[PDB]
Amino acid sequence: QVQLQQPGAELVKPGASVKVSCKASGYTFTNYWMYWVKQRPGQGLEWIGRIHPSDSDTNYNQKFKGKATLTVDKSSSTAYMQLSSLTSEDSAVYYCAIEIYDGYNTMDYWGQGTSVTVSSAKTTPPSVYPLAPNSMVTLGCLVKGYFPEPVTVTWNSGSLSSGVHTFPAVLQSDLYTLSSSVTVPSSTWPSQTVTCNVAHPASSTKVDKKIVPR
Amino acid sequence: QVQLQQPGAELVKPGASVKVSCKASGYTFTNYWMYWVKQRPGQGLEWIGRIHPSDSDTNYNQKFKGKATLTVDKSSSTAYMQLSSLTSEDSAVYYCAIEIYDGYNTMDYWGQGTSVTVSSAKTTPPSVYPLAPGNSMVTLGCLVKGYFPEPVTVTWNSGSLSSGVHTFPAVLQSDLYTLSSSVTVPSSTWPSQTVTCNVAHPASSTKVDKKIVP
Amino acid sequence: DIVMTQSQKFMSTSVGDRVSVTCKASQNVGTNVAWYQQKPGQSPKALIYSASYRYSGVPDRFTGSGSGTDFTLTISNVQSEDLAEYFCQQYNNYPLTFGAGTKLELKRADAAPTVSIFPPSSEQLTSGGASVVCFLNNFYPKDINVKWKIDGSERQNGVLNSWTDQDSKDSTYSMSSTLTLTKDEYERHNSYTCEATHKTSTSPIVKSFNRN
Amino acid sequence: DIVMTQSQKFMSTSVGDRVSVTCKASQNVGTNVAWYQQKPGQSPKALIYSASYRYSGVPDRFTGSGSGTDFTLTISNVQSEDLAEYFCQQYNNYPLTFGAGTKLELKRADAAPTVSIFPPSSEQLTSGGASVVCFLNNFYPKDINVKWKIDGSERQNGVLNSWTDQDSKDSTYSMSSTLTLTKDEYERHNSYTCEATHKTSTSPIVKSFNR
Repeated sequence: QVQLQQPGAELVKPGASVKVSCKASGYTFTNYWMYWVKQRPGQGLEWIGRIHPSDSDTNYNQKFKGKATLTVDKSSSTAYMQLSSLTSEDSAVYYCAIEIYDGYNTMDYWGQGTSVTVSSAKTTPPSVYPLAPNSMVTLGCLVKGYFPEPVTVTWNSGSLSSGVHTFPAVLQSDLYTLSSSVTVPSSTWPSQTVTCNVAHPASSTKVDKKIVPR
Repeated sequence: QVQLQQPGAELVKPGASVKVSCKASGYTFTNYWMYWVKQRPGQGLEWIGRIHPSDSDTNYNQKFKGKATLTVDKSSSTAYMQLSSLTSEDSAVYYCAIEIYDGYNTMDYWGQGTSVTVSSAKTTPPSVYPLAPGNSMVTLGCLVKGYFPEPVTVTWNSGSLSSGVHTFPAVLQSDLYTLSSSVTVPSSTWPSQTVTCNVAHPASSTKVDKKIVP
Repeated sequence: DIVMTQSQKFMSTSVGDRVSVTCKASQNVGTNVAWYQQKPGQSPKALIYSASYRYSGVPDRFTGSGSGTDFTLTISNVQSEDLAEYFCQQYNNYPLTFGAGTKLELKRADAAPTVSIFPPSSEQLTSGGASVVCFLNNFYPKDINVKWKIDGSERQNGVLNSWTDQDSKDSTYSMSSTLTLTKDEYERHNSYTCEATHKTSTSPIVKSFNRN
Repeated sequence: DIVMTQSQKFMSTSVGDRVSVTCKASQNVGTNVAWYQQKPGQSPKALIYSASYRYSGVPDRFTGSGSGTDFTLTISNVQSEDLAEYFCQQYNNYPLTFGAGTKLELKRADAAPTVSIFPPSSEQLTSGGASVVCFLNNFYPKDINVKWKIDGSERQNGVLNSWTDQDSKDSTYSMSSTLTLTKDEYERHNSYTCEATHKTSTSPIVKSFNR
């Protein structure tokens, strides 16, 4: 299966450099243009450039002419986008994408996107807290005080999806905080275990917090 | 002498097609490759293709495979380039060029370049207005206003006055170009001798000689 | 640089009906225009290429039309799953440029919010902090006002509010409000109230707890 | 296709000095590399072929070196007439690809602008329009500010400016500022003024005319 693998987040100090990777698998790496797209927090999509891994032919956007440098490594089937002299404007999610036409259909494949955050602050893993309290009962999960973005939240390893509201993260006093609620039948909780699964890739953190009645 | 004659400008509607000509004289037309180069305003050079007039053998660049079609008319020693379905991306200057090695030296020969402007606006000849002052030196001027499309050639005294001249690039406003040109001459020259601003707009078959009268 | 100007920042319809979004190009691009759909928290998804041709897996409800400068993306039988921001793009001229994006909205009947309050967990109290969380789920319209009261006194600081986008299931909105105090302040008071003012009721919805 | 990257977009030097522009190829092109020069408003002129051989008529001040991937064009005894854009091109593999180009910039001492103002001509006034023109010639550096006043009040709408490239004789810059109004508007007021502000300016250069 065709796959484009990107790291979740990269924290880079102002003025330094970062190199975002895009590992491709499942197809012939040298057959399709590799596109890159920037999306600032809450903004639109911006085209950075494209590179053909066969001969490293590139087409750059003039706005990112000196900023972004696209390379490939064919021994690993990995594409790389290097950003230099980072500023706060360069803090965004960076996607790699390809388009494949096999002679029958045209499919698009996108990486998950790398959240590059340019800041002098250090990484802070989140503090995960259980939110414990008719026919239905609402539970919750408080993911407090982490840096930088992003974090992912699931319930019971993804088995509990309906009735879930995951609220966007808000920056407040240099740290991010989000929450997530889940509403289940009154016979599910507290009879069965309800687990909030939090992942923070920037700090290599995975916390499973049970919603214990107490 | 070896010459390549291209027309000055070509105004073309979006979606239509044009054939840029390159008339060769002074050499054997069928002995040298005829190259074609596209240059968009402000940007650099890109190679379209080449054609050998002896047997019309062609070498196209993929970007212009379905866009540019190269032909030759051996009865007139003229090379043609056909552009189809014109968009704004094709609005540029197009050069024809050859390189001659005679066994002793290597010389390049270029046409003047045909400015292809793909737009829906109409041709408009320029209004040539004089700029006369109301010291040992005196500055005169010439206003070339409201023409379309590019370009216009501005000279002073049919080219006899070339020192102290500043011809400013045209600025586009509401699909009409306007430029100016200044010239500084001794006070013993003007107004005692005639100073004439010669403006040529080949797109409208316009040649206006405007004298600077005190 | 070619500019792609989407006329509307938001387009509104009801479930089952149809919407359309227009995109204006500064210069002619022929038919080399694409459309993208981006749901919250996801990578973009290509819907249309060559102005009118669909990518594999895109339903026929998504229809693109237009040539030259005026392009249109139409979505028929709009469902709550289609809630996203939609972008146009030109790949006729370099640099490739996107539109600003149009977010789809869905009209629906009013809905009163379900409000739930949660005292600070014992885990957080060991850290010296104390956060009271108030969930306001599945209401419409999105406009809502939340006040925090401590023993009757309103606290409009140390509050962190977050709104979800329109729900992909019932087109409602949800809110999370978190009041954070130190553990000392938390133990210096007893009554903690979350007050919600919504259009659906002239009286505020009140969820409270007494630390006692 | 092969990429021919010219790292520097500009190259600063002084007259008589020697400048070097580099061009790196993405793949091995051996010595099948050419260098071109394009002066403003002119067709490109071929300078070097086979990475190091000059076209007929090219002065010996232009030398080229490099084999494989790294190539360099060197201009010795740089002239003010050498102001142009310089492209590298590979012809070892098709399609032929050009570099992005490098613009030669010349350094020099500062120079104040010579400012001349011109009222709308009688010929243009019979057309219904009115354009006031101010020339700011032979100044350096290129940054400059122009402010239009109508009866002592600043006017911003209807002003179109245009800058020349570095002069091929003294390496200075020039700019023209044109204020275009209707004939009725031009006759509703009396005093017209263009104010030039430059690095050399200890006070603005004010040139005015009274209708």
